[PDB]
Amino acid sequence: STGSATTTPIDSLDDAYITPVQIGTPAQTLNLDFDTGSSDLWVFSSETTASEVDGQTIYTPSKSTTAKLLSGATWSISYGDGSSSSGDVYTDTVSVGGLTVTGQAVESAKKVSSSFTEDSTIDGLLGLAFSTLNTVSPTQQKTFFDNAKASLDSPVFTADLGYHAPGTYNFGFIDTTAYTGSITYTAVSTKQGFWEWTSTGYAVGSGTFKSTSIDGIADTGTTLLYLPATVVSAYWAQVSGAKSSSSVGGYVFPCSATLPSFTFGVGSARIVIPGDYIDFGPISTGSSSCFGGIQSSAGIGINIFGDVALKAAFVVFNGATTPTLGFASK
Repeated sequence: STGSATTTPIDSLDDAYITPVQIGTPAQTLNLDFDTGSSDLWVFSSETTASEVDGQTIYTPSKSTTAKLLSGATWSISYGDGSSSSGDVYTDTVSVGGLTVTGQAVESAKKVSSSFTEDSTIDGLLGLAFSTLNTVSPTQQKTFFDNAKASLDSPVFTADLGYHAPGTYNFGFIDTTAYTGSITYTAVSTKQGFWEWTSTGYAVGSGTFKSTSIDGIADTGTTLLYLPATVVSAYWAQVSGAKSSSSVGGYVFPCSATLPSFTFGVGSARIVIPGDYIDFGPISTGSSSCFGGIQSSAGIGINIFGDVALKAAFVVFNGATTPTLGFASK
């Protein structure tokens, strides 16, 4: 089997992407944030504290003839940005772009943190990291991909995120029309539960490529590109007036600037992030200070190839017995 679904930016900055997901019988369609940096499929629901729901579409398990309470199971998750959610668990039928999994753990939120409430466009998350990170207790649950894998034509999914435009998540096949040139595959460590890999270096603008190993994660659920402070300083030094602002929380730059591109290595291949992808606009409405899309990972404890990087590529998440990641230009 295969599946194919369009993923759409939630706003004009590509802060996140939402993908429609069918849950239950009859189908209830919720718009979920596909997150290769976590492993829980959780939703706003009829069980979510009412004051914490503000515009989201909710899953109502009592209206699904295929929903079953997973007795005794609870979940609780905290994300790198300080947001969180928790609740109980149902199993139900879940379909993405025509690909159906029966008995998928659907984690129903009883509580969500303010950042989730405040984002009316995101009805929940669909985790696509390794199932070892799943938070359900006392019986850990599998991701949608893990459950689908054996049925897929090939044990892969691909992320093709758009810049200020829709893109695509495919399951079970590689669309050879969706990228240019060849796909370069690189090794993955699953030791921390992430799609963790090592970039071979970087360049800033038309500058020379610096060969240096950068361990990090391919994370569709993180907006920005978080890299070592040395790398990030080298980038922003090429933008007149750019500076790190402790008050704002990262590098800012004059909105009048033209940003250089940023290249990252994948083996001997190179992915070029155009400068415009690195612009996250005014820090506050009407400001002439703009927020940068490349930020330091210092104090995160891990480098993160988030949407800024991934949307410059066609990305293969290969869930074969030995997982790998592939990147192509597009």
